Amino acid sequence: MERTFVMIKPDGVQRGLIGEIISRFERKGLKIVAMKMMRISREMAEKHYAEHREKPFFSALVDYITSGPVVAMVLEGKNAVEVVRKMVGATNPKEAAPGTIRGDFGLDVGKNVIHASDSPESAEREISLFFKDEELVEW
Amino acid sequence: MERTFVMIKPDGVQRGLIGEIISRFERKGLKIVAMKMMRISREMAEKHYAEHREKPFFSALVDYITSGPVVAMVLEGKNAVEVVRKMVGATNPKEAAPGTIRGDFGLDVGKNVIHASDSPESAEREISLFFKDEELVEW
Amino acid sequence: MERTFVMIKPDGVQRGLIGEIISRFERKGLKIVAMKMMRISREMAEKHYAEHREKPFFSALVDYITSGPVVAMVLEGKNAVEVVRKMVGATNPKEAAPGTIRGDFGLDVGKNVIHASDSPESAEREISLFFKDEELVEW
Amino acid sequence: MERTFVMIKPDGVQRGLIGEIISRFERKGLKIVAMKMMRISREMAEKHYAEHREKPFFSALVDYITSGPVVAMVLEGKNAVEVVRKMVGATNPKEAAPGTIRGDFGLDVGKNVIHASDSPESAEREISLFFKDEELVEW
Amino acid sequence: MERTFVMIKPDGVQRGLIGEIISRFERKGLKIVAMKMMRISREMAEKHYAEHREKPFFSALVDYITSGPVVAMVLEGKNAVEVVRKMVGATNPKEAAPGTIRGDFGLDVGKNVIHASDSPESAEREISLFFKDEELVEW
Amino acid sequence: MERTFVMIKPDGVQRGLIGEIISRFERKGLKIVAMKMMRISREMAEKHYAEHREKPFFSALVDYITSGPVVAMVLEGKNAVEVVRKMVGATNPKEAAPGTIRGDFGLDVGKNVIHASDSPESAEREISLFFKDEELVEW
Repeated sequence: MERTFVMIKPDGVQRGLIGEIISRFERKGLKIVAMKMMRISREMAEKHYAEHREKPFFSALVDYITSGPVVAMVLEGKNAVEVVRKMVGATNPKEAAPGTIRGDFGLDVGKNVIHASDSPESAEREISLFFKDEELVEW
Repeated sequence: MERTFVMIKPDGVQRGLIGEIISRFERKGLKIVAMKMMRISREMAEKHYAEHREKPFFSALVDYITSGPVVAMVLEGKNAVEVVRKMVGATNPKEAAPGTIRGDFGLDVGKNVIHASDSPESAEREISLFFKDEELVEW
Repeated sequence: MERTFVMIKPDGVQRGLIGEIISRFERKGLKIVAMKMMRISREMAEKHYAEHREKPFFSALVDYITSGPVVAMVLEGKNAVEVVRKMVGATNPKEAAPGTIRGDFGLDVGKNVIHASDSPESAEREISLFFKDEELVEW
Repeated sequence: MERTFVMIKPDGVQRGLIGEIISRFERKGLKIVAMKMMRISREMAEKHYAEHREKPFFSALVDYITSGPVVAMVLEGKNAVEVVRKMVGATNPKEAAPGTIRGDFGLDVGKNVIHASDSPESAEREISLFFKDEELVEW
Repeated sequence: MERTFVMIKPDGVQRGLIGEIISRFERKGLKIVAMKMMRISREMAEKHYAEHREKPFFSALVDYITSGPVVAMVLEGKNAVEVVRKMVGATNPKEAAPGTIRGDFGLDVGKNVIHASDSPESAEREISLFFKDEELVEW
Repeated sequence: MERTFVMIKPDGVQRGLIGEIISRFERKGLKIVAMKMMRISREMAEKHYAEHREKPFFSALVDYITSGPVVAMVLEGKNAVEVVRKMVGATNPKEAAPGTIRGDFGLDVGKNVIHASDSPESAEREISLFFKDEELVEW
């Protein structure tokens, strides 16, 4: 079944939003089939955000993303990738609608609480980057 | 700070209670320093419960906890072991006070949603069982 | 399973507490097997409280419960009668523990939001009073 | 005053969402003037969904709608029909905005948690189908 | 940093929504730097709604706004004025999206729960009208 | 009715708990008759705690309460002083029952989120200290 990748970023964790975010996914009827708290290495950060590497905000981005623990997770359901990205809302929380996670919880565009894969191909890449294969459980 | 061990049991996971349980801890000021979803081997359940081997329905206790994915976690905070034990409440959810996780959520002693270490020495044993040291995160 | 009887009183209805009360039961794993909104006739209130006829302010007790629409329901689950009685709490909401429905919501003994059967024999009597057998649903 | 019909469908009930949905209506300032849990007969199901009878999903639709208890209710307020349909969100939960009931709680298009009348004329028909006249209370 | 003015109107207060509304702001990451419950004089009401004074609903508007206590507050954050007005939703709660405050809590256009400055210039004027300068705290 | 005094402490404010605390009071049927955010002078803290002057770490108690903005309020309702004291719970949040504000939220005795008057004579003293009579509102 369709799967997507989510990460609750260091601001989300630091501000005590792990449970609220997870509850929104659960209530939506999505299955968590992998999850863990981790500390992302600078290498893994640069690899993950490779696309932004020539941007003037790149090191600030990697300092933020590596500045404390995150929660990484894999979520399974009908239309998972698309549905979780509507749930999460526009990248810039100032433009994200109320009812979305970024709309209800974010203010800055950089520290925007959470990440969700933007496409099925990004989900495969993102899952493989953050999880060993055995960290995936089935239920 | 003190650390303690918590496990959200297969029933807690299956009933969609992971976020609600976690928000209770976050709202309490507790810090998640390690967390993952996993599937506990019969072998590992048997070790966790080794003191129950010669008691009634030992193999049922192990069935309950190996029957689906659990969320294992480590929580840090002032008085954690005792605070967490009070928040989870009595083993039997009918006797657990309202306001506890087992009072508010649990069905019966077997389907009681969650476990938490009962002593600091239990916590040390239970954390070593479930987590390599590298899966712990300082924040 | 055990069944018990609950009534959300006119104050509970008027103050917009029906969902919150019901979510507490659902989160507890309780099954609603019958439910309706109704307006209790003085005659029927008098029967429900017949054991209070010779006590002080009998007619005030009946006023409280006939003064608006109530939600009547039947809940099924392990230990229901006792679990439900503990979740509703002490008759007097000032003495009801925080975490109970009456502790968290009730104003005074008359305006105490909710009733629940106090014994399995009370439950049987109170269910027969309020519901024909056809309004019960097996799920 | 304006009235509309709502039904929480068997998935909504089975998943323990009755209280959350009712609370959203209460908080919105709408009055519940009738409500009950019922089991919908196959006859009543076919009558209600008559419009879809030549569609290849028709019997699946009626099997689902009759597969467990629902909650039927009548809701009263300024613009009730239109307001409750915005609250409920697009039929296909994948297209329903976050903050709506279907957006926060549904995934499938068939099992989409809840139903609300789509027009004032549909409300009259739907109310008359599901409720006897005496099941309507005023407050 | 950017600041905006909010008032929870007498309907919001009377209906017990102060905490829910404040929590939405807190969760959003906005700072409350002034707040208080007050009773707005008819003079202050007319001054504040001066723009509507030749409208046939003007005295009804001032009777409502002065009919019980309000909560006035000042909120600070990145894009505060714009962000709080998206949060609050369209003036007419019937057109306000679910997830907004007016969308989740209002029905009438006059009694629409809450007010937020519509522009930075309106915020300065509104702050100065309702707060003495010393009622502003910094943190 | 009885009135009592509550203060949300700097930690409660800083941790974003003002709404959650207030909703607990509103859901209980308590009426806020005065409220403001303020910064307490050392002088005024010293008066509030004057009975603690000759006890250990007096100056630490005053540090905790002058270290940021607090929300001061007055609450009115049947049994308010006692009901509010039970809802806040034991001074020490580790001993406070789950379901109380200090049980559910407090870190330790110093960082215990909130204060409430312990007697009607304390309430009268504490209300006069914190509020001129004009800041009280009849509703």
